[PDB]
Amino acid sequence: MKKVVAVVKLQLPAGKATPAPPVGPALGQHGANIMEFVAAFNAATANMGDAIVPVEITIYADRSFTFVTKTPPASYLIRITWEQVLEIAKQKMPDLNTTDLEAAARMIAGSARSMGVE
Amino acid sequence: MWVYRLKGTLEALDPILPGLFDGGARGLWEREGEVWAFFPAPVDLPYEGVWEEVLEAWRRDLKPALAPPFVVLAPWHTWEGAEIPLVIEPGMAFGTGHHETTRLALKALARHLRPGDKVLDLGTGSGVLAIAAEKLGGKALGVDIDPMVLPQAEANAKRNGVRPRFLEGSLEAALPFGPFDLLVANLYAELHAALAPRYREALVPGGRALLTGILKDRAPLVREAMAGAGFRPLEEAAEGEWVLLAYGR
Ligand SMILES: Nc1ncnc2c1ncn2[C@@H]1O[C@H](C[C@@H](N)CC[C@H](N)C(=O)O)[C@@H](O)[C@H]1O
Repeated sequence: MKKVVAVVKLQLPAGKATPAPPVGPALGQHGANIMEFVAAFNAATANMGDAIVPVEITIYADRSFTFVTKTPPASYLIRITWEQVLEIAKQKMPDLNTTDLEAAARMIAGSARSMGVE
Repeated sequence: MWVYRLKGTLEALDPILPGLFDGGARGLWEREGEVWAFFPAPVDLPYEGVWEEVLEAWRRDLKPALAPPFVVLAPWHTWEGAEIPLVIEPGMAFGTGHHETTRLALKALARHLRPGDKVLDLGTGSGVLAIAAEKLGGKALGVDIDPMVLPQAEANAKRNGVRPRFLEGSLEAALPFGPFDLLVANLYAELHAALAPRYREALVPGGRALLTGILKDRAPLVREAMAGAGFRPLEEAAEGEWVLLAYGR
């Protein structure tokens, strides 16, 4: 610590981030190293292929940063309802706020219905 | 650059998000109370929002980057020191010479490359490593799957008075020009792991591989794949988050 000055929430394609917006202005307004983030994000999400990656960039007062990539979103993982949530419910553990390993599938399958997926 | 604005948070607009990337968005950004989608061209979307028609601080504050025995210079720089100058026009193509991975590979080339060595630079981008290899008396081939970086690589070469071969493609395309004494590859851990057996096929017996673009925590994957491919560990180097792993076959 290391005072936090910003927490930037973005959603970027895996391994194909660029210094172009939103990354440019989103990190640039706080003086964070854009090229450093671009290189690091791309390597961290490299194997994921075409998956849409939500990312949280924490920017500090010394202009340095750290970031956390996400699960990612259910709306991507949905795209015909089969035994989808036998592993998706275990995927949404570090994304959903509910403090239970089991109580998640009872909400993902319902949210899948309106898309509309049968 | 265009921007499509939508009221609400990213989680709140979750179900309609894949449709924004179906349109051709390049990135989402949660702001004060909105979500900012960014498009190269504006296309009609039934989500109801607002369209708006709306790097140089880095480029003009750009200083020479030391990577002994090299100094990486922009075309508008000079240098008075004894370092070998590497003139690279900064662009969108990776290989500006400033990143940790590039600098690790430059230094590793100095430690490993023999004059007359046939060198493959896999994923050449700007051409920086192939150019450096030539500066060290190496006989370099730089290959890239992106044909757009190749004119930039050739232009950079002429800025340095060296002539590596540049080629579109990957390991396959390089095969008829090999086998090689040295492979240098600034890629990423998972690709190194998948390519390890073909790395061995690319090199002469006794040849070596210099692998970087590897996040510290992803290094075990490369170590495992390279040992599995029959490589012997030579040395490791690190800077910040990143590592370079050297191997001999
Ligand atoms: N499988 C592949 N075969 C050949 N080139 C690739 C492959 N995957 C990615 N690349 C290219 O490798 C480059 C990776 C760059 N980060 C490396 C640039 C430069 N060699 C440096 O060390 O700074 C990109 O220009 C990609 O287009």
